Amino acid sequence: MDKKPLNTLISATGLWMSRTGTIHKIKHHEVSRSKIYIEMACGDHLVVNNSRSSRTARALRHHKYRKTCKRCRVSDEDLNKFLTKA
RNA sequence: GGAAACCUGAUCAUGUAGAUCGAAUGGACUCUAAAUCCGUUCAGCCGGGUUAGAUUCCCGGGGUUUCCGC
Ligand SMILES: [Zn+2]
Repeated sequence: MDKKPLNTLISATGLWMSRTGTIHKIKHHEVSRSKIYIEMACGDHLVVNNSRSSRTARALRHHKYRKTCKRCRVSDEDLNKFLTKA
């Protein structure tokens, strides 16, 4: 499993995973320089580094999650898309 | 010029989903206050190796500190 920058990982899945292991659905994301600006379906906005070595990058290279965000309304199809990356 | 240690909100830790703090935000409560609490969110400086799996081990870059040297 090659270690790519975070924007590649969310570009492939369309999903975000928070520090609590919660999956959110990405509504918008945009890169600027080394930052990513992200807007979830549930309304949360966040600004992170576009690192290939971050904690959330490690989570997105793996296939586990603790819970899905209710307000994001993640479909079983998208969740399954995340679980079967390989 | 050379050696060692460490790494970007803070302190610490770390091969099988790191932690605590702090901050942003929503709510509860409240008197549409303060205080308090709860939910949500925020991480590995960069570029590679190795690995089933790495912020974590190895190499390199950059930076900081300490130490050695014309
Ligand atoms: Zn959400």
